Amino acid sequence: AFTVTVPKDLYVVEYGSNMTIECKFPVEKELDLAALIVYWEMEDKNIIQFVHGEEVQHSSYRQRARLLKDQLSLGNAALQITDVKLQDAGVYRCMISYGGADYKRITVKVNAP
Amino acid sequence: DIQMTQSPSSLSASVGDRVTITCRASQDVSTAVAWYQQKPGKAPKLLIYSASFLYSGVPSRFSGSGSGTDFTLTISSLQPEDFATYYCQQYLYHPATFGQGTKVEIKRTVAAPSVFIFPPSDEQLKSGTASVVCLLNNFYPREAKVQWKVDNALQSGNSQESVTEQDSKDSTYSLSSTLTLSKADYEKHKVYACEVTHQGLSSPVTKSFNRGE
Amino acid sequence: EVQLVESGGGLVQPGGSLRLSCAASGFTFSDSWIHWVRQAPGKGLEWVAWISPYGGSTYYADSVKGRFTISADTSKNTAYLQMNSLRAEDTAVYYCARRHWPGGFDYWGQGTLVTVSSASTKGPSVFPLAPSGTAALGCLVKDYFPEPVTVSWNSGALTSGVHTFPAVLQSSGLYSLSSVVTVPSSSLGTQTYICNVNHKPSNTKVDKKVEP
Repeated sequence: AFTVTVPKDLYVVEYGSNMTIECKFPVEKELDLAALIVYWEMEDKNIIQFVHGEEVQHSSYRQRARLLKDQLSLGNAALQITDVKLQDAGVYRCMISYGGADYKRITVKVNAP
Repeated sequence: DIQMTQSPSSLSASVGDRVTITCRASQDVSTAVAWYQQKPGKAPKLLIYSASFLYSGVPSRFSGSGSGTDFTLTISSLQPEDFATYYCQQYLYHPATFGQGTKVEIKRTVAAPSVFIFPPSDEQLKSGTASVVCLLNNFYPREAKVQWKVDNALQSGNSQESVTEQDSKDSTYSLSSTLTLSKADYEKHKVYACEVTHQGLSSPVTKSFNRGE
Repeated sequence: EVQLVESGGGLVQPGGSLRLSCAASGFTFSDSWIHWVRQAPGKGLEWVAWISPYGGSTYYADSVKGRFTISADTSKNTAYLQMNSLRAEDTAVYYCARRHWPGGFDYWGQGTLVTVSSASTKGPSVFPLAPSGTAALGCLVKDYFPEPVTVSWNSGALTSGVHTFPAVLQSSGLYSLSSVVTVPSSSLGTQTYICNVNHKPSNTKVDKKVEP
């Protein structure tokens, strides 16, 4: 089993703020970033997709959503969404494949201030 | 991209034999190799994944071993159900690549071809082209030598060969050799001869015909 | 159980189009990972494109990149391979396949044949290969395109002894094959021998009587 795990399947964060949602995968000996497949999706949208060495992305999400790639080699795919609209509420789908593959879903609610 | 090369390409074994196929990855893929089975006209069947582990429903006689570069697929006791083409595949690097082919055929006693030769149809001579057909039927092994002698002089480039997959019950092969000339060229000659060399033969066999008798 | 059912194959021109369809059944399409794999005739498996049906996420092999478009309709439980600007080199059997998450592809469709050619359709000529113990006769099925053809003897009444050889691609660019059968000499002049040839792309059906 190659298992993707998440710290929180539910994030609650107020509007105008920032949030970093996380998907942790096990890192094998001698990890080659070029083999690492990662994508973040909401329903019908591609938030970010990192394949074949670097990053289909939805209309709304640049200036906004970025993968933190300096944490990749250590086995964390971290999607960081800055200024958080109420557009960003929903179910986020995390997926990582290095060799084997697995996925996790995460819920994000966003409350007005 | 990663080549996966398999070897051997062709293997002839018997029911109950131990069979070993190997796959060589161009670069280290870790354990990300999988193994498939395929029979003609059918989609691939998943056998092994993560280089080691067995897929659900796949008989325990299928095993796999390796990491890094070298990988082996092993069949402990070869079943009649198991004659097929087997593919190793790496899913680690994009694109997922397939090693292409290892064909496990069924070993068998040497059997001599029955040899037949057919002159062209008159319906086909209507058309202005000529096809002479040579039938080597129910023989083993697959390697066979077919020579077209027109003029009693050997021919090249004008003939095409086709072979059956190993027959259902007797596990033999059959081969067609079709010789192609124009209606002109065909009528220009004499005698047409088909010369067969095969391991199950005392010496080469020739079947021939004279035009229209 | 879990099934993948494919549609929409056929014969088209270079620069032409097609849409292959993949009908997914028996599993959550929401969470799955779907790929298109292709096999050229005689050749091995080549991966082509993949889609994560949840979001729109797709990625392609450099081979077909920019030409093929893979998509998914979640409400129809279907993935589509849209093939544009096809080349003859794109001719293969097309499979759609489900990713087995631990690794490899667990479920495949039956496959759908796509042939790309400048060549228009042509029905085969059929000629008797006549007999001159046991004797042998057969049909020469010549100059057709595209494949397949299908050959049977005496409306399916003749099974054993029959070898229908694989097609051969002639220099003309048209396929040709033969089908032979071995029968006792006793039957010559008594048993009627007819081969049934169907080349469906041209809707050509031929029944040829073989006799000395």
